[PDB]
Amino acid sequence: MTFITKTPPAAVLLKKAAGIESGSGEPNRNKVATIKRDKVREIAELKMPDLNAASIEAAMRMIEGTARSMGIVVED
Repeated sequence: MTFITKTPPAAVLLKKAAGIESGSGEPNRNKVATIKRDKVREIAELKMPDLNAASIEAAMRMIEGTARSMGIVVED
């Protein structure tokens, strides 16, 4: 289906928003990669038709469980 269909994982694109692309190793203190909700969901919208979800409730869902099991949070 064109040059796509193999969309990436929401753990590599979501963390992108916040800015945790493996900087190098600076776990000083605090800083838990916070991803606003108006942004995390936005990404789920771009892959909405690539995740096979019927609506955001189905997409943003994988973005909350996928953007949390890694350590990132979400500000509703």
